[PDB]
Amino acid sequence: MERLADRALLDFATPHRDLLRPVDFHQAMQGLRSVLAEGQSPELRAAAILLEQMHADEQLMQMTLHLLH
Amino acid sequence: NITLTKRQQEFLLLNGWLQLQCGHAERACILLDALLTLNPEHLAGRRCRLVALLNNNQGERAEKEAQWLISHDPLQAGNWLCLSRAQQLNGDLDKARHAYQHYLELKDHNES
Repeated sequence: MERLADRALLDFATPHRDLLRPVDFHQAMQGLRSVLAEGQSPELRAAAILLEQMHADEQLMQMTLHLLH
Repeated sequence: NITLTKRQQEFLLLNGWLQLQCGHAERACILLDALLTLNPEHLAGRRCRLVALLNNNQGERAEKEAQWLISHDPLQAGNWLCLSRAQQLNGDLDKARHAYQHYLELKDHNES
């Protein structure tokens, strides 16, 4: 069954140890963008640009939640 | 140089894992490429990116990543399931069958 091999791949990719930050996601994201912003390689630049756009999209979500009272 | 703390490394691995669950295989590879650039020895990051490469239709790259984990971690059965899925995307169904057979042998040998 292919369904069993698909879940086995998802379990294989699931890392152990969620177990370090208790509702500290905003500060951990700010510190992550700061360390990656000083990178030069395209792997560090692409990840920095990716996290910057995620932070910009977060501002649209807060404006939508603000209009929802 | 540019170092990442163990808490920051696992937080970057968590973000790559959350993108993989949301069907964002491309974003998962980009985040985990940065993790494995600063820390190429991160074993959990390679397993997560390997599955992200499989879901991104990059079988030619996931094959070399699956063969990498076999040489550095030969006691994991999941490495052969990824190689079976990688070689299956490369059009090598004969090689993918042997990799899946080796996966069933290690998976059964670890359970009793």
